[PDB]
Amino acid sequence: MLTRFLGPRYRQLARNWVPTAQLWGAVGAVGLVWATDWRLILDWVPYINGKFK
Amino acid sequence: VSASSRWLEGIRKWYYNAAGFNKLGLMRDDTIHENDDVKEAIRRLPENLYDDRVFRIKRALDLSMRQQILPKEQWTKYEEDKSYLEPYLKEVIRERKEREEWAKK
Amino acid sequence: VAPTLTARLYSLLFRRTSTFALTIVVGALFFERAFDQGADAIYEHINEGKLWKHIKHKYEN
Amino acid sequence: TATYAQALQSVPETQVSQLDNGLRVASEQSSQPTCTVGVWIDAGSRYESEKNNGAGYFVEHLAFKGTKNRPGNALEKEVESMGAHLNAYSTREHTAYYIKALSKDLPKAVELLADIVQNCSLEDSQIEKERDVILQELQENDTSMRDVVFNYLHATAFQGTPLAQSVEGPSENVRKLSRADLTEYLSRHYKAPRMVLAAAGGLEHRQLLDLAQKHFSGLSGTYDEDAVPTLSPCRFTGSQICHREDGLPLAHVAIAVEGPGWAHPDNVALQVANAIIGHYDCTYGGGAHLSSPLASIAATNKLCQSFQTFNICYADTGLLGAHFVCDHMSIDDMMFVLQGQWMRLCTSATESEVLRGKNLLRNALVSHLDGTTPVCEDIGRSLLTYGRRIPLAEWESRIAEVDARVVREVCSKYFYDQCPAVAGFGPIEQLPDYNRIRSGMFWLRF
Amino acid sequence: VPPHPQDLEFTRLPNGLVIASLENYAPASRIGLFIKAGSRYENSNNLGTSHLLRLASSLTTKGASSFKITRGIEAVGGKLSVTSTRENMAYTVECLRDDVDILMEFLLNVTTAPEFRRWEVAALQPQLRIDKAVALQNPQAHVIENLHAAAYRNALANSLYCPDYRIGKVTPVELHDYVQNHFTSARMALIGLGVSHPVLKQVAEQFLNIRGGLGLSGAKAKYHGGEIREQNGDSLVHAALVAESAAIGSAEANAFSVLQHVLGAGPHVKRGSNATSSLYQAVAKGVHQPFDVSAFNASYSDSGLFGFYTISQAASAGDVIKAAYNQVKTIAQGNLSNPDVQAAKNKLKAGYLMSVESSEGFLDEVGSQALAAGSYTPPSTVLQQIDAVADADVINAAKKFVSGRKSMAASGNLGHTPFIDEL
Repeated sequence: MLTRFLGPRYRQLARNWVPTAQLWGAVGAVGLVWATDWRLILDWVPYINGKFK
Repeated sequence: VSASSRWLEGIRKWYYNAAGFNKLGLMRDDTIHENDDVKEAIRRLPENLYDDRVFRIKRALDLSMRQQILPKEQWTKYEEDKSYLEPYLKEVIRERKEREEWAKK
Repeated sequence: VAPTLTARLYSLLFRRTSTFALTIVVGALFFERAFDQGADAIYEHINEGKLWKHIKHKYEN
Repeated sequence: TATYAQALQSVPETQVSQLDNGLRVASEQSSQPTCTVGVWIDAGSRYESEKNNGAGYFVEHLAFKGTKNRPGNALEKEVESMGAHLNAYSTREHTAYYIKALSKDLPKAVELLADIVQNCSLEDSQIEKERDVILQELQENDTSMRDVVFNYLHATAFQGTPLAQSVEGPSENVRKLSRADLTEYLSRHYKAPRMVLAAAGGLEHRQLLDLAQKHFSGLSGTYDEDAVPTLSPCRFTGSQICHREDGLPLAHVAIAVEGPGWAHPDNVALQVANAIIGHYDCTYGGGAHLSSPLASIAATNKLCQSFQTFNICYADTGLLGAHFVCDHMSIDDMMFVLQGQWMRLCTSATESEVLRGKNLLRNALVSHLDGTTPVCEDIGRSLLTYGRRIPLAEWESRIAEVDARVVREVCSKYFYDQCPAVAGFGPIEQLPDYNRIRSGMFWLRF
Repeated sequence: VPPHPQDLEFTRLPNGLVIASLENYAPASRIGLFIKAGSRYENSNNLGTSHLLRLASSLTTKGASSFKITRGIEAVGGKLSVTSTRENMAYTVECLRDDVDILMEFLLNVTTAPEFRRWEVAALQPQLRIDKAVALQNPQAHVIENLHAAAYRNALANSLYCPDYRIGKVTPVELHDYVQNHFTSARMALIGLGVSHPVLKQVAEQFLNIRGGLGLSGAKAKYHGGEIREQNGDSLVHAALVAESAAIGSAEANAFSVLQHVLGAGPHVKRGSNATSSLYQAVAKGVHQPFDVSAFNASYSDSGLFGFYTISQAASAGDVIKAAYNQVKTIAQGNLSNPDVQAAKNKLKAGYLMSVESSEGFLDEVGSQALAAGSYTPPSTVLQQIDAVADADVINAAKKFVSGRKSMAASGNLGHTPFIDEL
């Protein structure tokens, strides 16, 4: 019965909020990465190679 | 019309009797769960029905409290069971659904 | 290259709260490293008593 | 049957013609037996000093009280006897004097306008009677909470600029302005290249021209040269003026960001967004079902008595925002909802509502241009601000081009994270603090 | 180079309905359904019914829910407004050409298929009190409502606003009854602007064939006379002095209209002395300071009220009223010029032509004419009718005012306001 949110306006709504939902996810990611010191993900970043090898 | 319809009708009558709201003088519509659509339909009821509905609920809550039940002759009989709320509820839903269609475009 | 400078920072990154956050988080990452090494080296210079001595004892393992 | 689009093309092109003066003479001929003639002048109060302020408002009062060819009350007698109507107005940027009369009477109407706009008799006894009249008007205007708040909003938004001034001036100026002051202001501003003779109705453009040469020849020709300044830009500030007065029963609040001036193409998208927010008043039928969410939430929850969005235009700046009237305990909710709508539009404006905005705007445009009077005014004002007359078909084209993306881009530019000018009057204890109004100008979701 | 115009097309259907349309090649369209259903058709048992009705134009109809009416009309940026007088109710609807069809439909639904649902009508009652409070902040509205209550014993006596005691008491059945018996073919007129005659005529033949209500223009207003006085303390006294004049459409009505301009209606100059206004100069001469005066002229289907209206400080009321009354007396005794009547004729003609300059003014004039006369009278002939008014006709109208039984309403601190007895 979630057919209430299915139409052109809602489709326009979703798009208007995508760059924002996408940028919020970049915030969440880097934020998770930097806070746990994600070895796997971090080692690829040019500077911040404070784990030598 | 025939054998089959009466059989579905008697199954419905059977559930009704088993459901047991009748035993507390309640009508089916007195047992409906109150969401917004319903809260509005109650609001839209005319004076008489509204008053009758409160007395029924009160009569039942009272019975339900002392865990008693009405004498058999005062149970509400199936299909003498006026669905007073239905037309109001239907229209309130119809109104909401139209709002909802407009909200999509 | 001065009036237009904080202007660009605002235009490209501070306007949206999206970027604003992304920038301080990207900004927290680099800063941590620069402040850590930068302050270690200041703690390093005013001393020279701890593991500068390491070169001796070890290596012979 | 013709279409809407086709009907826009049928509107007769406004005819523009220039005199050897600088006096532009423009007309839109229709078939009506009535008409409206007038003179629009690039004179307001944004042109005034400080000591001087109230000068034009003062001239407006004297304007219809006697000329050299028509003394004391003779003019009134002529206008009234032909059944005509003579009126006038003045804003911060424009002054107008117009006659609404029968079409045959066009010769006389232009002739009177000329006499009034040039050969004005600012007779000492009359200028002295007018000071008492104007002071009384100031006392009257004080009771209008709405007029007060818009003067406050101008005064705070445009702080040290000439635009912070009201049209009527401060009382000290009303009682001290001399005949010399008035004559000088007239000399400086009431000159040909800054005026436009406008007309609309049953007139042929040549008639208007003939009349313009006949009765206006004698201005700027042997004049102009040194002493003609331009207009300096007016810094918008962004602040707050709160006039607490618990004795009044409803609070008046007016909030606005800086808009761009008359010229800017983006006034169209702003007007569409404003239309989406719209207006409300306690006598509107349709409460809960109104399209505009502000209007709807205001009606059901009874958060106000009235509200109106606006987009005021001046040379290179303007005030864009809304004004509302409400009970002391509803100022906060009202602001929250107002601001909530601006941001929504800044970020998440949808297509359907934008078509409504465009549609409301097409109706407003055309509904307003109905009658010789609003059209004559439109011609005069346009030429002063646009240099052209912008035909309905072009306004349509500009409206048609607006889609949701434009709204959220154009609203963003003016509203998103900008400092408002706030003006409050009445029971305003609950008017939110400036920092909080400022923090409602951006959103942390976004 | 403007396009050569078009003539208005007019048609009476055999059921009495009138249809009038003009094709101005305008970007917008205007359709009005004019009905003889004003407050004069109310009676003692149902006062205020036409008020609530006027406020109920967007309640649900068969074919269109309230939500739809509101959203639907706003989606195309149009209007729906209802305007009432003691004689008519007019439902006007406005929008761009391309959208006439949907607006027409909502119009028909509001006027011919209202449902007046119990709960929606209950929710609307408080609006009468908000609506009435807003109108009543103009001192004029109380005055004119009491003027009418005082002058007539009947139908024209009714108010345009619901009596307080009825607010909350008007019923859905009373709205239904008011519509069924007044919103009928023989009491209706469909006027259009920016539409075509066939379309309006089709619409009228398909949807406006309703009949089974009452018949003519009244129970008949019985002019009675008398006075209503409302003590107030407003610093300013508002008073209206009037006598029975003539029904609209009659030649005598025009004489009264010319008299109105000889004496003085509104102003023509911003902040002017009002030199050509007989009443004004007459009061000014002996009264020094804040005041206003104007002739008043109301004309109805079977009656009329003519006289003057004054605004003045509480203590000058007597003087202002007496000066004004004496000024009319002066014209009734023959002291009226020829260039005066000429000036009045010019003021009246210029103003009428000005009144139909726009769509709103034109449409209302066509609609009212259709109801009152069942005709459409071109501006040329109206100008002609005005011209037929002689000086002696004006003198005679003045003389009718002076000797007719009076009616008066007044509000403010009435301590120096005279009683009719004393005029």
